[PDB]
Amino acid sequence: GTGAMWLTKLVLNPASRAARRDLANPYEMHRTLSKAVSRALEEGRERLLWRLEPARGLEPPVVLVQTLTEPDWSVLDEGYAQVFPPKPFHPALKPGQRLRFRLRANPAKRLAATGKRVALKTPAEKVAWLERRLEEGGFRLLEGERGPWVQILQDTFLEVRRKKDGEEAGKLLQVQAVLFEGRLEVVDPERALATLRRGVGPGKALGLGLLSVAP
RNA sequence: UCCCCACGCGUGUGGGGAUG
Repeated sequence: GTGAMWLTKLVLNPASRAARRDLANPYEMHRTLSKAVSRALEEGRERLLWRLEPARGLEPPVVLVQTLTEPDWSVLDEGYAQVFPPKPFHPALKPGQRLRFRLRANPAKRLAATGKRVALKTPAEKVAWLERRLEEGGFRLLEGERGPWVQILQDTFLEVRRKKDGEEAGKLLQVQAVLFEGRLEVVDPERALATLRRGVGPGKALGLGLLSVAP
């Protein structure tokens, strides 16, 4: 019960306009990153996930990219990013294992009244959403004295211009992006692996949903 | 929360959102 996927670390170059474009617009980032696994996506063998990492200093922006298939970063423009070699990742997941995690996700609900997806409003609801999704996904958010072992380090409403070739009007993608960090435990290694590989919650094409775990 | 899909228990649930 090991599992496999590929992780790539990209260190983006603020001097590059293409990098700045993608850092500011998760949908454009989606378009850039997709090229690295273009044929796998078309063959229906791929689920690309990524996260723009929180910066804690003046360091350059770091983007973590997970793919099910081996990525080809030769597609990146010269100067766009420094690319660390994609590396096969075999997550160690066994029942009861405690792990630190980071997840930028879209805690949302589809309103009965409007049929539309909207953001859950309060921190309590965002945390409950995470607890629910983690448990359904074979993990479990740790609960220590002082509450759930999670912190919400960022909570922002994204309004992102979206445009595909052949489309006359460019739509506006609007999604709430919540950055969670904390501690969880593995419950069911197989379901937990599927959750790492498939991602958690909406907006996966927009740099949300990548559950990253580590001892 | 702008669009699309799946659905028989949820604040409706889940999935999708390149070919510049």
